[PDB]
Formats: sequence, C-alpha cells, structure tokens
Amino acid sequence: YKETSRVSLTSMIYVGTAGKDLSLPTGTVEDIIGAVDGMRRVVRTIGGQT
Amino acid sequence: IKTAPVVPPTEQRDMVQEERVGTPVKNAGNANPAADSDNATEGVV
Repeated sequence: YKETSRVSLTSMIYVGTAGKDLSLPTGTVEDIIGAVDGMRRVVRTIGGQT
Repeated sequence: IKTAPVVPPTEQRDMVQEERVGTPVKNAGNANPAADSDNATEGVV
C-alpha cells in the first residue's frame, strides 16, 4: 500500500441555469454537530491505543 | 618409577560439553510473565 492522497470530489457540481439548488440551509448541519457534541460520546481510544 | 604408554597429546582433543535437563521457557527470567495481561485494565488490540 501507498499513501498517495486519496481524492474526493471538491464540490457538488450543480446544473441548471435558473433557480436555486437544494443544498441544506447553512446552519442545519452545524446544529446537528452541536447536538452530537452535547452527548460527549466521542470515541478516541481502542484499548488504550488511539 | 613406572613408564606407561599413554595417548600422544596431539591425537586427542578436549571438547567442552554443556549438559542441560530441559529447554528454558521464553520468559525465563520472569517470575510472573502473566502480569502484563493481568495489568492491562484498558484492553489490548
């Protein structure tokens, strides 16, 4: 195996010349992350190993 | 005086032999090799 910067697509290229897209409101996933942060369950170690 | 035929010194060789009654374990110098496991209270991956 080699570490060669596996690539994901940088942007959802939207087509259509008129209108608005269907992206989520800009404060929707931010409110979901904040709710998940409140549960304070983030896992960091697997048997002492990070 | 008793002259006796002996074995000439150049036709024999002393060879050191190491006699053991059993093969020592892997952690031979360890009294408790099971204390690395009994003290893994977070787990082992």
